[PDB]
Amino acid sequence: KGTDVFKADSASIAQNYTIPEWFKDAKFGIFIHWGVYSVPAYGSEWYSRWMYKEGHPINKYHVQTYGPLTKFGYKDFIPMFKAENFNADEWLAVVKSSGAQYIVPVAEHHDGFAMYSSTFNKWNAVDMGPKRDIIGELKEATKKAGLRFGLSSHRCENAWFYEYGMETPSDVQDTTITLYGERLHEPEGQGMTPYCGKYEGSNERSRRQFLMHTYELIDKYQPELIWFDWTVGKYPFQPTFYKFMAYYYNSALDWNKEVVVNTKFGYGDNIQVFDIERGKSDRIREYPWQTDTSVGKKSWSYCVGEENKSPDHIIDDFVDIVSKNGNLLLNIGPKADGTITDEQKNVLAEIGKWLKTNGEAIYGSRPWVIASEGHNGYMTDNTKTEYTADDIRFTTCDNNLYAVSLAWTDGSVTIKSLATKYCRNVEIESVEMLGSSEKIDYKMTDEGLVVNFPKNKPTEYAHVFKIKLKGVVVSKPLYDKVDNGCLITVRVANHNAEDANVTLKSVVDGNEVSTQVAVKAKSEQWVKMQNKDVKSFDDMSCKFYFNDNLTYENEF
Ligand SMILES: [Ca+2]
Repeated sequence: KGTDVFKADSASIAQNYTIPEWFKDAKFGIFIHWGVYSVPAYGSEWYSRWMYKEGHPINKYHVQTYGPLTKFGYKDFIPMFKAENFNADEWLAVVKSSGAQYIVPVAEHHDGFAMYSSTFNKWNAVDMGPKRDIIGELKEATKKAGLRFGLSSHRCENAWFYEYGMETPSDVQDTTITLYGERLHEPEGQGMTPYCGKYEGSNERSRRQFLMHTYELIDKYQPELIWFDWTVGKYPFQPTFYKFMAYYYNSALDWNKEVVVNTKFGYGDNIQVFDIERGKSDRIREYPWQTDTSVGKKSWSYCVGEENKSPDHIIDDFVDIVSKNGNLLLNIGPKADGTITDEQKNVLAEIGKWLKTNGEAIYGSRPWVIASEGHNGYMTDNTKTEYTADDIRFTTCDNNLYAVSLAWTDGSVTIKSLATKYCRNVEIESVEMLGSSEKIDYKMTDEGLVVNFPKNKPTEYAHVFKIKLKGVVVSKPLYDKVDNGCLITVRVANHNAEDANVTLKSVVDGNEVSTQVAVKAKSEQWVKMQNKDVKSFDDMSCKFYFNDNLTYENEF
């Protein structure tokens, strides 16, 4: 007791918190959406909300399949949630087989039902349904498997999730049933915004219970990561959430473990790990981030008739995410009895076999100077576009450069990011394809590093060239509009064994800014510059120089 480095405010957290290296090193986790919503097997965690909305397809489905809302409520699925085939060790063997490094079971979704040993919430999996501590058994299994344990909380939305049950006859109108939460209106605001309009989305009781909920998860299971759904960022909840963050980060100091909080918006990108959709951006993000997707094409939780995705598209996206400083949190949805389907076991096993061969380029890597090259919205056709071998993503680790082609070719590729205009004194020492015993034939040209693919595929899906090089490389510059000027961003990598001095020069509309940078041996860094007196960002004339060699000019 006594540890109080962190106070429940933003400036205190930012003063003392750093995103841990294990998260950056890990890259890949498995999300497991499993709960009472698995029983109807409709494929929606929002079953509990829409079943009470008169006329909604789920409402109509429920009334015919299970009965009127006054006789069969969401709570009445819970006795059926027996989980006769749940086995935590079996789950962890599937997770471990994927090559993932952490696991994120759902500790509590929006529906009010705790999947763990809760003291205040009598709607829990120890007392009801499975009659076991699902989260506790998964924590023990994860320790034995040698992975890191996280979990997700979606309880904040329980404050309003059952609001439609008050508008039509149903058991939600019996306000003594606490599973159904505060029955408030959903907060206003579209998408990821802290604005809530005239409905706060929480109240005093739900805020206090959120602290009881997160405190007991922290105290009982000491998770290394806690993921939260989107409404914890609405303005009225932020004081409560900062109290949670301080308690979690202070506890973690005592545990001698560094921890991660995920949120979708509302909090600084340095005091937590953003969990965000993948943009259209090719850019490397400065801070580590996470993005989530399901193995199922249709759903996250289990539904009959699910069509699962192919390992190829998942792996291609995974590599793209990793090249841009992201982690992939990939979801499986077990059946209500606790069985992970053969199809999803197979997808995870294929990813794991890919990582067995190619993981050197993934685990522990960091973004290079630039994440991607190659050709890769509103199309009024089905174009059937796929990646080609010329679509390349980059990572670096231990001064090695990994160039990952997202498809195969019988010919060659030319790595354009190693074109001579980006390079000073670059010499290639070796090139190999991970998993290949064949010697790679390659040649440096002015246009880049030409690399001939070997004869046999070591793996499907994506193919890694490991490149050992010396020299200094700069990325192509990025331009961002600032008032009366422009911000220029590059990354520089010194692959030499000795420190290097580099000069960058941005000449925009005749205004010249220069910076000299000492880049430590076998290291890389962001460099930002700013040109002034730019009348028009769209009409600007731009030249960028790397040690007085022209790297870029907006020629077209
Ligand atoms: Ca591919």
